[PDB]
Parts: sequence; structure tokens; C-alpha cells
Amino acid sequence: EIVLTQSPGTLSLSPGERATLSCRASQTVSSTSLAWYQQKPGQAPRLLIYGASSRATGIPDRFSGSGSGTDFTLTISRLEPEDFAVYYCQQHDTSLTFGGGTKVEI
Amino acid sequence: QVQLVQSGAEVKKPGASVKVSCKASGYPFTSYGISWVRQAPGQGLEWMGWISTYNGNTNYAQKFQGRVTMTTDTSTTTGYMELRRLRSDDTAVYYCARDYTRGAWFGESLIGGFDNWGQGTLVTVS
Amino acid sequence: NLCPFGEVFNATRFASVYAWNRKRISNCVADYSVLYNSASFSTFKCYGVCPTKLNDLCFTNVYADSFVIRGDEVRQIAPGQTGKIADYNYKLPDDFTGCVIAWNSNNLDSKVGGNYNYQYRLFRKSNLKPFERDISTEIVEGFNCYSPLQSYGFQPTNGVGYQPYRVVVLSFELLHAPATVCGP
Ligand SMILES: *[C@@H]1O[C@H](CO)[C@@H](O)[C@H](O)[C@H]1NC(C)=O
Repeated sequence: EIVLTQSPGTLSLSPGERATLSCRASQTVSSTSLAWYQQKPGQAPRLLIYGASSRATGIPDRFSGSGSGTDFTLTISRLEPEDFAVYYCQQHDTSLTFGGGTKVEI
Repeated sequence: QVQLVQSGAEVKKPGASVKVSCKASGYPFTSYGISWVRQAPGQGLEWMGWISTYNGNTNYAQKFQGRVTMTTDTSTTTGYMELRRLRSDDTAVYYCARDYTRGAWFGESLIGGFDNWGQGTLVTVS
Repeated sequence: NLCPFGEVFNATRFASVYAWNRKRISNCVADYSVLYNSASFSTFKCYGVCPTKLNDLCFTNVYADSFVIRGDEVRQIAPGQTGKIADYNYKLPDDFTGCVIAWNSNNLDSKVGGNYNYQYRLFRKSNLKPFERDISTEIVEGFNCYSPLQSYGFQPTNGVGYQPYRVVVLSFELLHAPATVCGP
């Protein structure tokens, strides 16, 4: 299985500011097998980006991402009051695993 | 639209088993697989396994091998997961989701992720 | 029960041309409008059948073949055509009744320096028959001795004719039997 590590652990950012979240794999992961999720407190996880460049239906166009090799990134062009949540990177190139997750807070 | 509905919270003794249902509608049941992921308090998302609604084939995480059984009922378009030999470390919220990471018919790897997650079922072991 | 077209088109990995993959679709409802009206395809030409009438037709079997080739090789996936792909990798017959669908995969099937995982057959004693597959590895290399398979130069910076394309061929079979696949 492939280990996914996200960084930084916790982000401290104001509303209106831009945020970038990184995920690094211990092994090469194809873009076709890399996805990102968002989880709000008290709610189930939601799929934001699948395939590392394509967003799920219902997801705002301020959410995007890209990557290759072992380095993938999720970018939020502007943080809204509703964008403060825990984000996860996930791969299913080998079995299926999730990263530790990264928290973005005000 | 698509919605997955699970059962309410359950309390079980150590060594007991728990069966969690997931009723799914708003889409062709046999066209998409069902995935199960659990989240213990303060923890991240841990994958348990995957089942196809077309041919009944399963794929489990090694960590849960021998303890988890999955089945489906097409006539009621409802999935089920049973976790056996409950331990104090199995206290978590168990979620179902609509899968598109593995093919339902051939089992090929697809470009997609887990969506239409249920509300989650809390299981306490004590 | 709907036919697993998405399972074929939205796959993460395609087979190389010399060793093309095949899957059989049967006992399901085939909605072809999801392919016909898709903007993701660069090629969608049907032979012997109109692409807008497919939903009104029933077949006993639908066969889906898939492989990766270069842009300038896409024209050889057709009846009456010849060339290194048409003759030594994937041959279609003169009276084909099916549809050939292809799209650019430069952002999936290439990497910096070139993706040489996919290879194509270069040498063969004779030409292939329709729907024949040959994955033999018979030639030690040396003077007048060559490896049968040649790697592709799929670099992300190549011109369009040298970029990788994902090709899916849907063959329509009608037997002296009740149909198993019909449209809506
Ligand atoms: C492939 O997936 C996309 C969504 O990423 C979907 O819109 C498209 O219809 C799918 N293709 C087929 C043939 O189902």
C-alpha cells in the first residue's frame, strides 16, 4: 500500500485569503487514481476533485487541483466562511488508502 | 437526486457483532458499487472494504480480513455490512458511500471517488 | 440493468495495441446517446449503422475492443485500410458493422522524458486476420535479427500526430438468436 502524508498539519488563515494544501506519496501515484475530499464537523466527507484535475458536480469553481509523480496539490483560490474544513487526499492505485488529513481554520 | 440512508446509533457488548444497513436510491443500483469507510473519534478516514452490486464480488482491507462480511439486496436496493468480534477499538461512525473507483462488472480501476455519503452510523462497544 | 459503457471509457489504464483488450457486453440496456453527444471524443464514425439510430436497434452481442496508438495511426482503424497497425496489430474486416470512437490522452498516457510502457508490433512474417491478436516475442538479436515489438515515443511535448490516443471499437453482432442488448 502507498502512504499519503499531508502538510502543513494545521493552517491558520483569514477569510478572503488563498490556501494551498499539499499531499506527498511515498510511491508514485497516477493522476487517474488521486482524489481529494472535504469534511465539515458533524458531516460526512464530500468528494471535491477526482482524477486530480476534475471537480465533482456541485463543487464551486474556486476549488481545483493538479499533480504528478508523488506530489499533488489542492488549491482554494479564496477562503469563504464555508471553506474551513478538514481536507483529505486519497489514492486507489494500490488497494485504497486515505491520508492523515489537514485542517484549515480561522 | 441520489441519497444513501443508514441506521441510527447502536450499542454492543465486546465480542458481539453489529449489522449496519445502507438504503440507496436515485440511481441504478446495479451500476455502482458500495464502499464502507469508518471514522473513529479524533481520527481520519479508514477504508474497510468494497462490494459490487452486480456480481457480489468483494474487496477488503487486510486489517479487517476475517471480521467483516458484506452483502447486498437488489430487490430493496439496500447494502449491508456486518462487523464481528467487536472490540473497544471499534467505536466509530461507520459510513456508506456510492463507489466509482472500481468497476461493478469487471472490477477494473476507474477514474472517480466516493460520493453521496450517508449520515453515518455510530457504533459503541462497551 | 444498464450496459457498463462508463466502466470501459472511464478506465484508468488501456492496453497496448499489439495486445489489445476485449470485453463483451450483453443482457443490458444500451444507451448510446451518452457517447454520441459527448464532446470528449474527437472521432466518432460508424460503419454500416447510423449513430443516431443505435438506440432503436437490438443486438445479440456488443464487443468493445480497446488500445492506445498515435494520432496519425487513428486512420488505420477502419475497413479497407493498411499500415503497420492495420496489418500487424489490429485489423478490421471489410464488412464491419460497428463504431470507432477515439480521444486524445496526452495528459494521461505521457510523462516527462517519454512514456515507453506502451509498445507496438513492428516485425511480422505475415499480415493479421480481422480481430486477430499476436503477442508472441520471437525474434538473440543481431545482424538481420530484430525484436518484434518497438516502443512508442509518447512524449508530452510531441505534436498532435505523435500524441497518444485512446481508441474504443464497438462491434455489433447479430446471430440467429434473440437479442440480449437493446436501447431505451
Ligand atoms: C465518464 O465519466 C464522466 C464524469 O467524469 C461522465 O460524465 C461520462 O458520461 C462517463 N462516460 C461514460 C461513457 O459513462
